[PDB]
Amino acid sequence: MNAPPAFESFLLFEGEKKITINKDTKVPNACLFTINKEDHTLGNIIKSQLLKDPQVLFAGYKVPHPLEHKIIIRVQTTPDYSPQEAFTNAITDLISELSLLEERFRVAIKDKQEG
Amino acid sequence: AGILFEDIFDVKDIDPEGKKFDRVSRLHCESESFKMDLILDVNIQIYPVDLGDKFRLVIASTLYEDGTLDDGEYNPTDDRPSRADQFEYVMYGKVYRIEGDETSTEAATRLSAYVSYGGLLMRLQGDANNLHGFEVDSRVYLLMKKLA
Amino acid sequence: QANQKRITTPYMTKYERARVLGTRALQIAMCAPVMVELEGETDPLLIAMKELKARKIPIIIRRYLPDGSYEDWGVDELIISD
Amino acid sequence: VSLMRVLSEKDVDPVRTTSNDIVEIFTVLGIEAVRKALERELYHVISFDGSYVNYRHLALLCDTMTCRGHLMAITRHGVNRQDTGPLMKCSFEETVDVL
Amino acid sequence: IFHINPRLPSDLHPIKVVEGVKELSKKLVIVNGDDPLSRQAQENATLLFN
Amino acid sequence: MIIPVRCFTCGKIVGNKWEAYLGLLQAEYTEGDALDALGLKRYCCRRMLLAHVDLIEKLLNYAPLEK
Amino acid sequence: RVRGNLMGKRVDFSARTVITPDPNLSIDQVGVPRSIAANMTFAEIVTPF
Amino acid sequence: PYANQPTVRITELTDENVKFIIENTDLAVANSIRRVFIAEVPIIAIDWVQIDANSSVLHDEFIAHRLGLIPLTSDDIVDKLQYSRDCTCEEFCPECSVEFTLDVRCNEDQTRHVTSRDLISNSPRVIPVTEQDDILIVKLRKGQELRLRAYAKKGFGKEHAKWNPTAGVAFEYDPDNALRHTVYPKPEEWPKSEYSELDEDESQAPYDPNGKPERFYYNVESCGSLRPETIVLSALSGLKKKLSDLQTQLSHEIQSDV
Amino acid sequence: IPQIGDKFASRHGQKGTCGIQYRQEDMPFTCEGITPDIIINPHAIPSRMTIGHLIECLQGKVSANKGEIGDATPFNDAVNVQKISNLLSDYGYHLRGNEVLYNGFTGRKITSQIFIGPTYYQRLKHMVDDKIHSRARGPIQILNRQPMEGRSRDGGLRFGEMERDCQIAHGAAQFLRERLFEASDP
Amino acid sequence: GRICRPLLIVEKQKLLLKKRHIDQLKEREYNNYSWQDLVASGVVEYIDTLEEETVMLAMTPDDLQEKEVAYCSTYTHCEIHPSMILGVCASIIPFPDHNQSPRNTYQSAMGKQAMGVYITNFHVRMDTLAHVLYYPQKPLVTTRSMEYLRFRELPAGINSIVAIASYTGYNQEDSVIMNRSAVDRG
Amino acid sequence: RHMCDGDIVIFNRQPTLHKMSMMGHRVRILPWSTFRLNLSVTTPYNADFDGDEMNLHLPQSLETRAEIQELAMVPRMIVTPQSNRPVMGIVQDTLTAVRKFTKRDVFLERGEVMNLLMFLSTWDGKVPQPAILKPRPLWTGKQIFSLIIPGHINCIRTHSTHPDDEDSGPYKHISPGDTKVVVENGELIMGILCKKSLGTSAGSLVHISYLEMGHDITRLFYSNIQTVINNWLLIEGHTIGIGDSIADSKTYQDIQNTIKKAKQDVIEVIEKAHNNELEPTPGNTLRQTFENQVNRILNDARDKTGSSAQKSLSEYNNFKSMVVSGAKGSKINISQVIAVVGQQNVEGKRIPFGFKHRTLPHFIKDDYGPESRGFVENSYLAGLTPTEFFFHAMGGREGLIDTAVKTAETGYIQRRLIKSMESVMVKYDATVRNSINQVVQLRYGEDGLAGESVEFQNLATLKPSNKAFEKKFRFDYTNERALRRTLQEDLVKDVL
RNA sequence: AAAACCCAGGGAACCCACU
Ligand SMILES: [Mg+2]
Ligand SMILES: [Zn+2]
Ligand SMILES: [Zn+2]
Repeated sequence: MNAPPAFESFLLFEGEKKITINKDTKVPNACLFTINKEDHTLGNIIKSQLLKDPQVLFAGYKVPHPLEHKIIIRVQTTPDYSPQEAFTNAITDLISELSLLEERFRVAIKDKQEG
Repeated sequence: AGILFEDIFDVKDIDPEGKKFDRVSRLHCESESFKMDLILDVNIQIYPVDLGDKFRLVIASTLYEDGTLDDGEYNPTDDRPSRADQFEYVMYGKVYRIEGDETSTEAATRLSAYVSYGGLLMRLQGDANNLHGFEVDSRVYLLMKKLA
Repeated sequence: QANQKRITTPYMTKYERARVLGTRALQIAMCAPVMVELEGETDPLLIAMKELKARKIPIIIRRYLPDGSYEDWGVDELIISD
Repeated sequence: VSLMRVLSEKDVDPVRTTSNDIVEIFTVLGIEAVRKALERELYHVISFDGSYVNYRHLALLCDTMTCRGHLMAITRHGVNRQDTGPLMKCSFEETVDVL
Repeated sequence: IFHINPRLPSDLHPIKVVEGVKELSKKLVIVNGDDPLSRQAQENATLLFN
Repeated sequence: MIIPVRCFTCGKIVGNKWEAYLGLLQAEYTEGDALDALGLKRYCCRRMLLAHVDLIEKLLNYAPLEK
Repeated sequence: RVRGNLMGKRVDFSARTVITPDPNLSIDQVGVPRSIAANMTFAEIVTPF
Repeated sequence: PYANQPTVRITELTDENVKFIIENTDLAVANSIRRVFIAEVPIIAIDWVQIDANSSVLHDEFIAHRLGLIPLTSDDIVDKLQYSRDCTCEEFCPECSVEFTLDVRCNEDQTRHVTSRDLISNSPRVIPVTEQDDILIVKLRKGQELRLRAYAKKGFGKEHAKWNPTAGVAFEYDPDNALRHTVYPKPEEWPKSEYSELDEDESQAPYDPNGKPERFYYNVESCGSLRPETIVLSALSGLKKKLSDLQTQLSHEIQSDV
Repeated sequence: IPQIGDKFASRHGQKGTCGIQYRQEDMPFTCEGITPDIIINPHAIPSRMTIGHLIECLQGKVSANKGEIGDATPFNDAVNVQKISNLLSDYGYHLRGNEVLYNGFTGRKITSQIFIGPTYYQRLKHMVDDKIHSRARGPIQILNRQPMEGRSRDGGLRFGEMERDCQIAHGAAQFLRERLFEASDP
Repeated sequence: GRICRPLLIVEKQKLLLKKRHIDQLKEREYNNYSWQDLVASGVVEYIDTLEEETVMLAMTPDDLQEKEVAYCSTYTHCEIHPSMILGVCASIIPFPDHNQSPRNTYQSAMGKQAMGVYITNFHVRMDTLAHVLYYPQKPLVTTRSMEYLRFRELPAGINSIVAIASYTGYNQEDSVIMNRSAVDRG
Repeated sequence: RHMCDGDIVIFNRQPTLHKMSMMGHRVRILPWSTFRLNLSVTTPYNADFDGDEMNLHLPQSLETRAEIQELAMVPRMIVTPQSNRPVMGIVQDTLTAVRKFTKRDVFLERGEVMNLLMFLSTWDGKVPQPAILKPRPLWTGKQIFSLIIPGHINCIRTHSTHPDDEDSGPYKHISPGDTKVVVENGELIMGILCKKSLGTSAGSLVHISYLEMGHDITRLFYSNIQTVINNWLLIEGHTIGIGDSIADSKTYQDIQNTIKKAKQDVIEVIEKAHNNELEPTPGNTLRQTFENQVNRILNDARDKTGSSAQKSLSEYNNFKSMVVSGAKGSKINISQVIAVVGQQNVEGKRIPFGFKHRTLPHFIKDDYGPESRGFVENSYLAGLTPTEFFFHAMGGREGLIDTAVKTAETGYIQRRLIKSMESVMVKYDATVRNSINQVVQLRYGEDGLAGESVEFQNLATLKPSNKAFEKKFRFDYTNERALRRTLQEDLVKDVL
């Protein structure tokens, strides 16, 4: 009856921005990254990578409600370093790491299949 | 430079009346020369302390040797030279009670300072000449370091 | 009774404030002129609360004494509870 | 239960000797003593299990039962005997007989 | 709020305490009026609190 | 009624194991031996056959209404 | 009539369903279903705002 | 900051499951890989069922549910198929769907088992997985029959559990809890893990404060819809694609802000 | 399909509606791939004293690992908790059925050891779609111009006498008038 | 209208249920040795409430017929099995003695409300409010009494892997968190 | 128009007993077909989600919408008028988790703190300095809760397991067990938060937060506690199991020894009564005296066994974790689960002789022993014998009968009370008059003070000695040095 | 025949559930 369909966990609608950047005003060099139609399966990794930057002072993520598919990543970096460039560096680092893991897994499969 | 107290203590008893918490235990320690008692809660897991150990304890208002009097925010990127590098165990907490053996007529001789480090308490019972730098509801550090 | 014999409590108690807010938001929603400079709002209840903090509600409240008499307190004359 | 006869006995404190019955006190100690006695008794049953209720509510119930001179029992026999209004008395359990 | 540090001697005149309390008791009004009947009611209303 | 297709917890394909499970049971095997002979290590997958009731055969005794 | 109709009576604009706990919303917030919200109406006055 | 270099060491590779170790990576990365195994790996599953006729004792929606949960061999077609909602076709086509047809009538006194073998596809590659016996869909008494045409479409685990290729994904790090993330009240009672390396005298490894989660152990057991290694490959590819799309959206948002 | 609000109950008086439904990846999991189907409140045990529920869970683990349908006759004296624990220990599990559960979101293993195992849950008739109903100026009774009774006839809720008393206590006279006159039978 | 129950008959300090009775009763449908044959054998008899006031009735033979510090040593009847004091709905409770009696009463009340295959020929019956389940299962943890209630042939409920864990906060007040994938699997 | 987010509704549960049984809430739209409400609202409603269904009313007019928003919002009735204490409190799962969270030995790595701070709505964005800087940056759980506590409030409470002799000797300000709750300047100094700190008890932390701060601030305080503690509970985790119900073999031997000693004690009392060697207590018959002795021995056995059982919890048993936090259960609950159920009672006494001088046909006639009369020596873990199981059913049936009959008789009561006083109000002259303007009280509650903004206080003038009263209050101005220490010298000479 | 079905005009008794 009120059961929502299956596809809103990942599908966006017209007028729905996938990512929304809101600059925080409480502390300098802080922004809120609102990711729509997503869950922990990206936010946890983004938080973990942003913890590896030694110039990031705050980086966390939360879901406002498990029934609403959206997450907010709050990123606070040191002054002279934008949080947005921290985010885009973390994304590139994850892409590089996953790609590297990919060819290494290919090599492992090849090593296993012919001994 | 910003140091409120400094003395060498010696561990005499570790949580003698029982072991209440697995990760933190209290140490009943006596001063080497100043003849004062100190009871300190310490994280055993990250800094194990055995009975009979001897350590230096330097209560300081700030880590920065210039006495810049930082507000107390977490700044891991500050590269200014702090005094924490000379030590190996920094506990940061607030002093909340300074009671002492005082009379309505004369001054107090034996003072007792109570400081809580988040949840870790420390009572320093000493003489008024050594605890004079402590102020109620003031901002301090711990800075201990064991030595042979 | 004149202002010399004005014996009720000077504080606007919670029932009076609750009814004043409702009856003022109802007026504002029905295209009544706004007493205070709004910074842009659509909900008339928020406008009424803003007027309450500004103490500019054009309402005089009639407090009925139990004997039959009544006092007339101005909203700006009443001390707001909050 | 018998006051006004036990209190007459020798070696018996006539000041602190209380009672459990409410009607008996009203015959002996009047109406205002009942308002105190009912307060203490009602407080006793409420606070017996360790629960707490503010004294404002205790005072009002004890006073509304004694604001008529006699014991106003909370039934149709006591509520519907005071001049409150036909609608008030018919709003209670007995409706047609009042109207 | 005011960072007393009660080890140091205080700096308020005790006569201010007595006068402040008496003035405060006048400001706490349950029953208005000035006739002695209202004065007794006001005294009895805040007898325990005063 | 009928055997579930997948483990509720796992999703392990169990619907094809029921006939072999019965064949092993009538083959004088203990049901515990039958379960790990069929290759069910997780007990959540084992309960799908250990606690299943095959009511479909009771449902098949009645003649079909529509023919 | 007095009790069953005058004192306590059936009222429009009311909903009744089972409650489920939820810790992700404030104490003054209640999570109502869409269908109840799509059947329960509030009379809003037309203003230029 | 930068990303560390992870490494893979495969302990075993079987047609059912794959067991391997990922070292020198964060805990969140490993957990995300597990979650993508469970959900984000796309496969082919039956989603559109048209019951032309039915006379079985099981009702129609029951048959459709049982058909949807049947695994399908999609080792290479799922990478070619477009999503049904994303295809520009006339609401169905072989480029975003796979046709299945079932037509079975029981014309004998024996109970005829409508198994997964009765599902006839038009694409020879996309077939039911079932050495092992076939998947029993429904039994039929004499005179009963069921005819249906089923379309299978690409989907992943978030959409529904019938698009879940993994039977079971075992995940554990630090089998001797040197990090002491969990605290055994009495560690003597606890049996050791498969990857534990302590002598039977010792219960748990000594605590180290400077340690971090690493050397993650995987055991990905496939349900048969995909090979256990292509599950991992497609999972990594999909996670990388999601990150790439997120970066593209981030770049659009940044250039809009500037 | 079971949705949230559907009333589920064990065989021990441990009833309860479905609070929420997470997917498999969000549900916690053991060292193996086993994720729980139902996650119940630990607080329902200590006051209700459904120790039989815990014993049923342990016996279910033992039965599923052993491969036999366990016996749970009340007065047996041949099957106690100690024997069940000893039997479970033989299958590579903890003595008392606790197991190291890993978090489904962060992946960090839970500090506590979650008691897990198979029980027998039963679904009750009291589902939420049969009980949910709302109304706005629906059908009106003919004897008096008041709303109907029961959701089958699109009836409205009754603002009974205690509700009127509570709204008097709140002092919300205007709301009480609205409910009893404007929203019921003007 | 009198209410009676069958009970074992105890001689001097011995049961009249000898081993030969069990041997003849195991081979039913062959010897045609039924319960009525045992009743006519003078081994068991029906005792009503009136006669219970004048009978010394033992729990079990293994305890109250062996010489000890004598309690009575004058038993007349012996209970066949203590578990038979329960009703039809209370007999499906695993380990009912380990629970609290209000919980057992609540389970017996809810046991009548659990949905499942209520009858085998439900497809013919035009019953109103018919609730049946897709995949009912026999309980892994069962009692010996279920073999006679035929609960293992028409069960109501599914064995489920439950975990008793405080969690995100939806299993808070007698509520349960379910698995979306499991539900999607029926 | 269809209701949207932010709309005001009235949300009540039958039976509506008190005025917190009917609250005003703000509408939030969520997909599924149930009323999702918050947790702390359960206690005023007494709705335990066990199939409970709720009623929701919508104020149609705009004027009545403001009437509810200014009167019936849940922040405005956190404190009850009936007992001047909060009614919202903290639900069990948050309470147990926060009790474990606020322990002294709780430490959090940067990431977990960095995650938890995101759920604080009232966070200014400044990460507090860790309690442990070296070797590793490590925050104490009390620091995180200090961020939760709003403004600057000061309270002193005692933990549930605070020893009564601790405040007597030393360590009264440095508690070895961390069992002294001290909140200072809006910061949690030290102590473990049980139900006596965050519950509905008067003078608790939430009650003081309501009074010192406003009411919206306390609303954020409740929401912040629930969100962050549940999120930390994911990392921590809380469960319950059979390992939480099994004591070591030494305790079981102690339990059996106590029962055997008590059982033999009753038997030797019984043989004293049979030989007329028992003497009757002055005030009752020899039967009632005999029943008193049997009840005393069994009650002592239940207490001693319960006390001995509750001394072997190993501080990790979840039963103790729930009872100590006071969230759910009691010391009796642990004792009956582990050690002994105890004596079963019907109508306040032992099991009556339903048959001819025997409770069951299984006991010999005139058997006044523990087992024969309803005492259960087994625990819920060991299981009850069939004679004990039936006797346990005896007690439970009495409980349900009480529950089923109490509703009708009690329910008639409040209707009489309300209808008797449905028109008693406070007029604008601060007097209390009924519908017919008859004054009931000259001032409400004889003082004119509402029942919400009052607190329990201690009168220092009462109960000193005469010399103690003079020593503590006279302000002796004759002493020089005392004046020098207390006042500044200009003020000292002014007084002198 | 605005066939604006702008969408019931039945009541009573009993039983069964849930709080
Ligand atoms: Mg309920
Ligand atoms: Zn499985
Ligand atoms: Zn297409």
